[PDB]
Amino acid sequence: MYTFVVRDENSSVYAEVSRLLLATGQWKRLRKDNPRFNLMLGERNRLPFGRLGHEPGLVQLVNYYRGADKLCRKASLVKLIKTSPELSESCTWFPESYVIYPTTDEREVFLAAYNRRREGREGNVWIAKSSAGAGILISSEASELLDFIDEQGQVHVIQKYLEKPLLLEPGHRKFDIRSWVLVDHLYNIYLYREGVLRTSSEPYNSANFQDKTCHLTNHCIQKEYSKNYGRYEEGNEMFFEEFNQYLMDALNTTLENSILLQIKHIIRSCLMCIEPAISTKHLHYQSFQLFGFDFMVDEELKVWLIEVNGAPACAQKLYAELCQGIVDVAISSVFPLAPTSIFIKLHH
Amino acid sequence: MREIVHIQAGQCGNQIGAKFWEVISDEHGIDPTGSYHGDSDLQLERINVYYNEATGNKYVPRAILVDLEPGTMDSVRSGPFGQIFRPDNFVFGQSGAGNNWAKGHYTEGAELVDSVLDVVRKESESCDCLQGFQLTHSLGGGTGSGMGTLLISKIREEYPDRIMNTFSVMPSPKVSDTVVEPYNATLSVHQLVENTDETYCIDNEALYDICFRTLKLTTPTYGDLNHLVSATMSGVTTCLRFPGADLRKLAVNMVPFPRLHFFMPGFAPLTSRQQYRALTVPELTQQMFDSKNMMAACDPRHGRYLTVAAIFRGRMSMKEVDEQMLNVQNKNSSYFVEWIPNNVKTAVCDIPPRGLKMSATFIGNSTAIQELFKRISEQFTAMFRRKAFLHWYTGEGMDEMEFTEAESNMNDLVSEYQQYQDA
Amino acid sequence: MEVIELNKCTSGQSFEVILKPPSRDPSLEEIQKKLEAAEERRKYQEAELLKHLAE
Amino acid sequence: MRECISIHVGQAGVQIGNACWELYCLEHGIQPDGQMPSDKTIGGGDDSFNTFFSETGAGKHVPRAVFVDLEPTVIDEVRTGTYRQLFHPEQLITGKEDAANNYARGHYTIGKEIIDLVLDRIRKLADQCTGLQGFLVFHSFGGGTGSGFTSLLMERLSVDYGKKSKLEFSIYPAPQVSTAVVEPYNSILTTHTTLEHSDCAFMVDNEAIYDICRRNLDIERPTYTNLNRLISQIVSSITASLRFDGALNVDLTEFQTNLVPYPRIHFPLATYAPVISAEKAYHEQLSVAEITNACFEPANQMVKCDPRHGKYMACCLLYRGDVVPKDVNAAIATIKTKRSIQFVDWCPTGFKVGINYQPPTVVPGGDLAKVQRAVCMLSNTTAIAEAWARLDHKFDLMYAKRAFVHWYVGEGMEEGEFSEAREDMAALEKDYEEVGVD
Ligand SMILES: CCNC(=O)N1CCc2cc3c(c(OC)c2[C@@H]1[C@H]1OCc2c1ccc(OC)c2OC)OCO3
Ligand SMILES: Nc1nc2c(ncn2[C@@H]2O[C@H](COP(=O)(O)OP(=O)(O)OP(=O)(O)O)[C@@H](O)[C@H]2O)c(=O)[nH]1
Ligand SMILES: Nc1ncnc2c1ncn2[C@@H]1O[C@H](COP(=O)(O)OP(=O)(O)CP(=O)(O)O)[C@@H](O)[C@H]1O
Ligand SMILES: Nc1nc2c(ncn2[C@@H]2O[C@H](COP(=O)(O)OP(=O)(O)O)[C@@H](O)[C@H]2O)c(=O)[nH]1
Ligand SMILES: [Ca+2]
Ligand SMILES: [Ca+2]
Ligand SMILES: [Ca+2]
Ligand SMILES: [Mg+2]
Ligand SMILES: [Mg+2]
Ligand SMILES: [Mg+2]
Repeated sequence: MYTFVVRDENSSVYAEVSRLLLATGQWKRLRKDNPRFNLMLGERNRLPFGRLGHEPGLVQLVNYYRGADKLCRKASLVKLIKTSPELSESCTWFPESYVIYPTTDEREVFLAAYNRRREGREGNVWIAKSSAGAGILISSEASELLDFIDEQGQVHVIQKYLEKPLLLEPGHRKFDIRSWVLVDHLYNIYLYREGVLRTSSEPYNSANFQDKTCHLTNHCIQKEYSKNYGRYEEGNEMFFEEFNQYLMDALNTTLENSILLQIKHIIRSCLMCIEPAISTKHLHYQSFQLFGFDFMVDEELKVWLIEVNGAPACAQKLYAELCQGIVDVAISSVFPLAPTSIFIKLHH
Repeated sequence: MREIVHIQAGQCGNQIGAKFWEVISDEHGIDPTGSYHGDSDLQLERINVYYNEATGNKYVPRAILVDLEPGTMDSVRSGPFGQIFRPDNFVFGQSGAGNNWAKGHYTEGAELVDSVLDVVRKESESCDCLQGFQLTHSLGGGTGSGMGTLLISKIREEYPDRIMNTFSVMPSPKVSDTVVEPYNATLSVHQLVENTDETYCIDNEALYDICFRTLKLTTPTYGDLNHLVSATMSGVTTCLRFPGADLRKLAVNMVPFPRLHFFMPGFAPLTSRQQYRALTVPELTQQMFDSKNMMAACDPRHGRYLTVAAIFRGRMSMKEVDEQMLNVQNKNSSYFVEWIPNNVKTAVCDIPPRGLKMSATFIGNSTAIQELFKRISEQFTAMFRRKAFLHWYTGEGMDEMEFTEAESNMNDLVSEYQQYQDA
Repeated sequence: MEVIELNKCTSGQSFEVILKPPSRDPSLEEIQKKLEAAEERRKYQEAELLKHLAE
Repeated sequence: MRECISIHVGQAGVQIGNACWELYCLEHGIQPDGQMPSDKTIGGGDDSFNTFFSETGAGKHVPRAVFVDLEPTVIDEVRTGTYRQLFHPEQLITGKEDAANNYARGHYTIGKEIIDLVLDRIRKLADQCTGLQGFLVFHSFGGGTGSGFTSLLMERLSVDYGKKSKLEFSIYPAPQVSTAVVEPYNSILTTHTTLEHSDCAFMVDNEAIYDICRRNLDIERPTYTNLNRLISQIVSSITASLRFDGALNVDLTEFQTNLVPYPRIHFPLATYAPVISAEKAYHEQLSVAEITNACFEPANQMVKCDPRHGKYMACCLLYRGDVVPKDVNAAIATIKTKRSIQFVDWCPTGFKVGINYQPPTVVPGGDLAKVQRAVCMLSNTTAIAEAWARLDHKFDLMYAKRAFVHWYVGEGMEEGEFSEAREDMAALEKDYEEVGVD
């Protein structure tokens, strides 16, 4: 019998994992404060890693990599890419970004590169993001961008906006590619076979950045500010099968060749970079974690990384399959119970 | 030397005490004449915990035998090891106590208690470093129950910084001598609540059920019941009698709240006379925690373990002992309160008891023990609501108020257990 | 990565390597007070016990 | 030359002391009878080993040590042990009734009766010192004597020897070899009362020593003897600089200077390598790079924790055996390019290195194999606060119910001291986080 605890009731992914574990009859759920557990589904904030692996006779496993926040925070992610030799400041798959502190700070470097673009006639549109979310500004002038950051009061990043995105037809609209990646206790990198494209239903309008219903593709912005929400695809969610068929009929290519090779390369690069800092190979407890990578594709079929989510959700149609995959490769691999794999192992 | 002074009072106390000294005298190699004839110096390592060394290298138990009638002690003096006891330590009257707590505590017992304290003081004075006292008695009678608890009160007054430990046999209607046992037991439990540090609760119905259901004894006798008790007493005193471990450190780790110091003892194996089959460490561990091996007739699954002490005896794998002990509490962690980390402690002893290659003794401080005090309380109230049989006690100077108070004290003890079974 | 303050002897040597530059105890009486205070609380508890046993 | 006096308190302190002084004798060529043929100066001398050993006119080298336990059973083993000749009766102090795993009993009830006697026996050793550096105090956190009496002695030592330095070797409690349920209480009570009186303290988690013995020595169920021999090797490599010629950590003051920039954060993490089983016939001798790389593996630390998720304030590398500076810097270079070694901003990123050419000595018949080179790393990293977090959590679980508190109040302690000690540990935990996290 295996025992586990649940410390994040807001997790939709691991609420299903808990249901699957109980449904096997060989796992028993305990109280959130009982220390005699094999598996912890820890909380998102201040997970007590220091108290794991000190229970005699218990192999303990947790569903988060201590230190992976460096990759899953927009500010620290930029710092990681700019300061890591593996991911040089000149890596071609990450947009030019700068960390701007409202009140170590790159506000001056951003202005310098802005003036280089302002001097020439090259596109000089930038976007400002932060950790609040749920606070985004797309402007052509640096003054307006830096002013909004000082008024918010949080660490932000100024990143070059993709003025030339790939547009799905019919619609002439932007989109986003979420990829789910699972890293097990052995630091194997598994890319979920199924991705999801979060598409905008409004036609991409380059003239007006004020109307962020076509520029921002977040599901929340579409289901509240989009008149054409759900017109082209159910819930503005296009899956790989359709997107692949589209790329063939329109651009005479496959999803694997034009995009998926860059995605796997990016995933491998980011995760291999931090492996020495977060690996639990010789550690007294073990970790695995599910990540959400967000990619943008431009009109030249070039993939760009925009964000990495450490506590991501899943697509409704894919919850069952993915969560079962988590139990198979991440949990049952350490705690065996009594091949058409849904994952692609990114070797390294 | 951390000497322990042993006291056995009344019929039950002296019969189980006699068996206890017969059992551990064999383990330490002492014969019925007090002469040592063992083969391992491990037998004499801490022999001074229970035995004094007399002239000629004789070993005399540090035991005081007390009773208000001579009958049971005469049979002890004529028993197997009756001669190893110092004759001066037989203190007895002639009137008896008539299964009457008042007679033991207030009248007949009061007249004799000073004589007993004289012997206790003589045994204590010749102790290099007295740990405390160990009392064997029943709670259903008059002498062990009433005079036993009077002795404990007088001993605490004269030795307030010493540990007081009792083996207390709880009455049961299934193994009953008189209808007044619930009265005597209820009056005693309050004395124990206030004046002992550790009390092993031995329920006579549990002992009966074990002799009948498990040992396949169609007609259990008191002798059969006492076989289980002596085997249990040997187990719970192993850590005191062999290198490893004193009464205060036991209390410190077993008693998180002063009043909740009533332990459920258990023993394994207990086999019907199949007695040659070897027992693996997993089997010992499962049986030791099994309700059928408990001596308090309480269902552990009806409460939670505040603390647990375990003792494994014999040549076995300590690695496998730790593994199985971790397995028990890792698989049933809901029955161990989470607000006392690592509340299960295990000891090992290479010397196995006579007749067994391996044995396991269990000491649990469980909140399920409240079921025992609740049984007594119900039986008490059923008679007290009609004042039945009270005249035996008012005739000795007691009044009804003292029974009402004993009743309330018992129900408070039950409530105190209930607050931690949910906390 | 500079080695500084190298000191050598017959038993061994020691040195320092820099990879990067940087960016009232209680008195004897006060202790006796605490010890004696704890003993008084200890004598008060025993006197109460003995008084309770006297009742 | 300046003398150091070692004090061993409680069972853990005493038994660890016996293992260390056994090892010291083997290292310095001192036979069990106290004779030292290599010492050509008879009856005196100011050599490095005289920091720990005085000398009689007959040529006996007597440890500058005091053993103190509230019960006699453990110290009586020293009186009859192999090195009984080494010590004289005045050095061994035993009580009658131990602290029953109760801090209050060791600190107040029982400690009050014996503290004056211990201090007087210490004064005797101090009176034969031309210049005393300070004291080395060995004790457990969890025991009643090791916790309660040690904190009392540390307070009085500060009064009588205000200028002298005090270092600790502390045994952190692990349930796999634990002896009491209330050890979290005693640990936090004694840390709170000893914090201001200790200049530098080396914590050793029995859990780590236990697993190192099972993993590297192939011991299924390690005993105290196994644990103490390994601990004494680590203590030996920490104190070698005081007992041999050298220029690094030559006096107790230098430990504080090199390892403790902020006084409250004075708990350096010790990491040791290699630990090789003596039952292994064939063994490939490890290199300078390999043993140095092993100093950054949590599996070799005296306290399990992850320094990758903290920050360093200082780092010392203490080598014993065939090691030359060239190999050390070569190994450090490559390790810095593969390890997460983050120093606080207000500290230089570097390593103080000490090399003693004499390889580690192993007790004949012990479990540790002879090796050509070994290293002990002393790094002051915030990651060691994980041990405080673990300990404070167990404390919070019990004290929220007041479990076992009556045992301490019954000995004269007030319930308020529980909360005061916990509040001090709370401030300690936040100091580490303020130093190591962004
Ligand atoms: C040196 C003693 N070592 C030791 O392992 N034990 C554990 C088992 C045990 C069993 C006994 C016994 C004991 O004491 C004489 C002990 C002692 C004692 O002391 C610590 C301790 C004890 C008991 C329970 C504990 O926790 C619930 C505990 O806490 C760690 O007498 C009656 O049967
Ligand atoms: N490493 C190691 N730990 C020990 C040793 N002896 C005891 N311990 C640990 O110390 C703690 C118990 O404290 P002790 O030193 O035994 O108790 P004490 O200091 O003698 O105080 P008392 O309560 O009076 O007996 C437990 O956590 C033990 O695991 C030892 O020899 N080596
Ligand atoms: N550098 C860039 N270039 C072009 N478009 C960008 C961009 N950064 C962000 N966007 C657009 O803005 C949207 C919001 O960006 P981002 O992914 O940072 O927010 P978010 O944290 O809400 C996504 P999630 O809900 O997955 O965490 C993206 O979906 C993308 O369409
Ligand atoms: N286990 C056991 N219980 C006994 C024995 N003798 C009496 N009892 C129980 O003890 C109670 C009677 O008390 P008893 O010791 O005979 O009275 P006392 O002499 O006045 O102390 C009843 O509950 C009996 O069941 C015995 O030998 N063994
Ligand atoms: Ca009379
Ligand atoms: Ca000399
Ligand atoms: Ca000082
Ligand atoms: Mg996000
Ligand atoms: Mg009778
Ligand atoms: Mg001790």
